[PDB]
Amino acid sequence: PQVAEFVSEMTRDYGFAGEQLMGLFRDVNRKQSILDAISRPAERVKQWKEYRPIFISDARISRGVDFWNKHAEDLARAEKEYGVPAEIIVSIIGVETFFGRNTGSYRVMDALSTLGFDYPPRADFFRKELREFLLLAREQQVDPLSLTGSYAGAMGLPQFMPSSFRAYAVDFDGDGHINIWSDPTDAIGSVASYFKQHGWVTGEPVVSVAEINDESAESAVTRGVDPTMSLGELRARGWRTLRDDQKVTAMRFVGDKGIEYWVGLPNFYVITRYNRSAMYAMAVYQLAGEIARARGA
Ligand SMILES: [Ca+2]
Repeated sequence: PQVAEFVSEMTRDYGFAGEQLMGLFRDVNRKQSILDAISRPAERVKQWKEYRPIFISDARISRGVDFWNKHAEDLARAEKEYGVPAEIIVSIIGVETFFGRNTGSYRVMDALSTLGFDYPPRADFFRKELREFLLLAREQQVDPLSLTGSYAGAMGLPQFMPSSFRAYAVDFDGDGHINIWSDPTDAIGSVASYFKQHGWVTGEPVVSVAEINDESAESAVTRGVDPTMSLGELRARGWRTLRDDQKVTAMRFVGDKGIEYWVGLPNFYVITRYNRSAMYAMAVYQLAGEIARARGA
């Protein structure tokens, strides 16, 4: 019914053959397990002390260094062309999929159709991503049922949503295909492109350890990841850490040895564009640091 509607829209607006599409959707399955996963209540709070070691592990650093050893030239080329550190690219791929170990259990078509048609709270968002998916599959001339992703439709080594693939992904080995699923070279350039296009500033720092004077300084801790003040204003609130005329966020983490205070600079905010969590972005940054250290970068 609404499927027929979506199909009419793809036919009228996007130039798709109605019959070809209906044949496609006959093969698509509704997955109850996806509706359950997206439905889940909030998980128990993890302190930084619990969250960090999920990502900063012997195995994850080892596999990251291995990934870099294997893709060293591609990584140097992406750093040069996009002005984003190699270690940040490697870290994103390590955090998202463990360098291609865990790239999602579903056909993208099943996930996006299940959510687009059968999950009211976010049906519009996923219906849009379904349309973007159909467009990218046509552009790349690949069978739409051949591509995998997470239960929420995120695809390949870097877990790009379909809309991000179309906006930001690149053919980084010049073969005329964009394959972020099994071509690490395209994945590497695609992550670098995403970061440059979300405002990464080449050569600027990302975070700084801080200490505070007084309990009153805790009032400046940022709610969420959007900055509300300059670093100079944050220093006036009693934080000690950099240029003062930049917008920063202020973090208070419960770490392995006690409370840690951190200042997030604009490049930190760029990382949170990938996933809007201060802990996520700190794990990406700290994992990048450890991998770069092991590489001698
Ligand atoms: Ca390619």
